[PDB]
Amino acid sequence: VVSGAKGSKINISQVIAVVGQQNVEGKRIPFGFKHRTLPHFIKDDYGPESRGFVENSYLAGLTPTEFFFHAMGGREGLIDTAVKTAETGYIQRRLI
Amino acid sequence: DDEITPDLWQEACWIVISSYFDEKGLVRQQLDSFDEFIQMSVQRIVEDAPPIDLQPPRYLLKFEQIYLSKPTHWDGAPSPMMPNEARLRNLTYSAPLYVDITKTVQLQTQHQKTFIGKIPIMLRSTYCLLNGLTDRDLCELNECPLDPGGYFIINGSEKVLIAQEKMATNTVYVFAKKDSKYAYTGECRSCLENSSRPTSTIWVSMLARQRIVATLPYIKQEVPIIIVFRALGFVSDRDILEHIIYDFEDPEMMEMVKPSLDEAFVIQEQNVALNFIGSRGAKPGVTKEKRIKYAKEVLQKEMLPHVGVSDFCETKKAYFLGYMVHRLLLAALGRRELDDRDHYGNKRLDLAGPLLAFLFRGMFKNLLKEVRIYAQKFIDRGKDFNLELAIKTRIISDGLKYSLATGNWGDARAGVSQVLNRLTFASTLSHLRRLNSPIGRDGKLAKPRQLHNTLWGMVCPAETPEGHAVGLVKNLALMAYISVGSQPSPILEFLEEWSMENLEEISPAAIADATKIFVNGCWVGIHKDPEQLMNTLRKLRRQMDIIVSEVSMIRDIREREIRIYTDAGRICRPLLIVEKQKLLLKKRHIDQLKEREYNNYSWQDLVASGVVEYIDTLEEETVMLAMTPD
Amino acid sequence: MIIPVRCFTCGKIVGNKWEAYLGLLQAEYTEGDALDALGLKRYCCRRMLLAHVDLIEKLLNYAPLEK
DNA sequence: AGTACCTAGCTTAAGCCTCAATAA
RNA sequence: UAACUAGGGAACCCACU
DNA sequence: TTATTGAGGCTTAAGCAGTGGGTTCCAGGTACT
Ligand SMILES: [Zn+2]
Repeated sequence: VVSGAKGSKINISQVIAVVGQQNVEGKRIPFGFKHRTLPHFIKDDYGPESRGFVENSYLAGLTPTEFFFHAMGGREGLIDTAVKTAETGYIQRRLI
Repeated sequence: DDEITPDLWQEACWIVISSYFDEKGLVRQQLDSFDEFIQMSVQRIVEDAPPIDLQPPRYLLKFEQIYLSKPTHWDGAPSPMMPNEARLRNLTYSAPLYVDITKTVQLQTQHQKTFIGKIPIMLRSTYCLLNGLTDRDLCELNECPLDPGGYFIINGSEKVLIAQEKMATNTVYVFAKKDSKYAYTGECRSCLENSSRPTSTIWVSMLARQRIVATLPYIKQEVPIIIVFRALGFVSDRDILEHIIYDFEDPEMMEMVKPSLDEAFVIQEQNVALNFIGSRGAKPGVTKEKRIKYAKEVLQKEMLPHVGVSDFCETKKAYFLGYMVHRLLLAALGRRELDDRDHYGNKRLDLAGPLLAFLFRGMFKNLLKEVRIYAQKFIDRGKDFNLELAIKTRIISDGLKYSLATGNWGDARAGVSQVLNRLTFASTLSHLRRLNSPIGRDGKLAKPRQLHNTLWGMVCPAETPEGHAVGLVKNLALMAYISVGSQPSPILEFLEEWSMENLEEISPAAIADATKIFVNGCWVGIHKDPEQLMNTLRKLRRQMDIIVSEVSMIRDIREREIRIYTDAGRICRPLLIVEKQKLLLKKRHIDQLKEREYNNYSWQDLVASGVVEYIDTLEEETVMLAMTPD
Repeated sequence: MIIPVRCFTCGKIVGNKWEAYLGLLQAEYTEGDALDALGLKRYCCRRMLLAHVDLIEKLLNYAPLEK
């Protein structure tokens, strides 16, 4: 990290201390079920672990709810990458 | 004392999972769907086709019984064809389809077991030649015992039907259209199952400004809902509003139904409403009675076929239309949340069975059409015609083979059938457990590509392509099962036996306090004690009674509804049953499952004990679920 | 499909030890004790036997095309 | 028989419709 | 008494950066 | 008073990053001898 070759301080913090809050479209994990993020929670649960705060590190290991919410965040990243390339190509061609 | 202690829990749960995979395997969805198709859907399509008639001497032909042989190859004597021989010789692994036709003119004759076409057989299904063979017998046929089957051999090429994901039928959904002329729109893709006409979608929308309007099938221009209600035979306002609003002590719904009644002030007679809704049809009527008869036919057939397609069912159809308007009003009032399109309880998976049944419906309609053509050509000369000459097995065999080979579905959509990936065994299993969303891949809408919450335990959250099909091509989770479909009839006789009053036998004043009951999306009546009814339905499902294990029974509690789902395409997974903070699974079940090959205790015995049950996505809404017994 | 003649990492002969490993396993040895009895001390040689899958016995279930 | 041959969603420019000053 | 080339299209699917 | 010529609201094309590999398909239908 301090050579600048690879990684960041955020990566070290995620590996060692805590992964953090998983987000979908800038908000926390939505109530995809009826007022629940998952059927393992009570209804109208607005706490950290219910709405996508991964309290474990990557070394400690994600709990299954945290695993699913992290999968949601990674899926959002992959979607953004694909639509980003597909949209920027046409802008490049029009500009040239 | 019989509880699994936490130090034994890992061993116990993995014995349960091992029993599940020993009983089931990994391709039950393909094999079960194709087996259901061959066993029931082919006969249902053949019998459901109308008795063809030509006229003068007038005769008619009827198809009564479907016979399927084992996969066979022929010029010479017919011989059984092993799938490896079909792989090597670039043949199609198919079985002959035989029907018996009656010809009544009157003189009645029996053309027993005439050949009408060849149906490709999915490997390791109940009608494949490898069904029930041992590992040694599979190796004698140069077949891999570890091969799961679940695919077709078409011209020597292994073809896998990718499961197609679609919006669930017969269910009312209310969405919001952004910056459209309609603020809130209702929607019901109505389809009478086991007949499966091209499905009819009705929209009950409300204009933005607040009049409620109905978009009808085979009518071009939008139709006010009160005109539709008066066209059903309810020329009043107490009748229509009793069908729509079940509670007269709520005046806000009365305010929101003010403008529809005000705009429908012109028409107060039934036949005037029929003329109004028939003047705007796809085929305009020449005269008034033609318009009235056309609109009557539209209301009887095209409008809500799943609640009823025959005559004398206008009261049930009016109740369901009023339910649609009531859902629209509750959405506008805000008392009901807007429906989620990406919720997997609102979606069905078209497996090999339903897709081949759609193909078989189209091709049997075609085969009947050239039977009409041949009989009409040979009846103009007054001569009798041979049925063997009239039957064209070419079109059905080659159409089914062509759609399984190229993947183009219908005589529409492509990529339904794909060449099975045989690079590694994991790729073979993954391709056999693949789910496809038919949303166009050039769209930038992230919502169908996003990993929704309701994919827990049903669809893998990690396995997806990273290209243009990200989030659209999905993969089935390991113990996730897709419901194969069943008849809703025994649940209906049990319900009418269990103090549930039908819709046609109640006053509309009793709707407000009771719980509406929907069976496969059809409102069948109301029940005044929903909690003991749901307990009884659960007890029947846990005991492997007349309710089969794949039937979904959902009780919405905040708004009084009980929905029972029996149709195919529902994705479900087994869950242990917890009662009074204790697992119903005890140490004796694990002990019996340990000697699984000795006492013949299996996964089915674990289901039949009321220990595990299959919960789909809609029922998972109402489930309070523990991750671990800890 | 069949046991490699040598360990990939170091080159110790392991092709003569698969049948002896199977004989020790059916003699109610643990896998670690069976590896220790065959003289496989380095873990590079140990996972040649520990992780091996004998596909050749499944291949022999099919009759040869000529005989 | 072999075969001749005769026939899902977006944004935006462009084209097309009804209502108001104004002279006849 | 070395006689010297390649071939179409339309759709779909998959993979890759 | 009244046509008359000017300016605000409706449909419909035209677009929509690249590189390989594989698969299927590009025609039956009666006459007639
Ligand atoms: Zn070594």
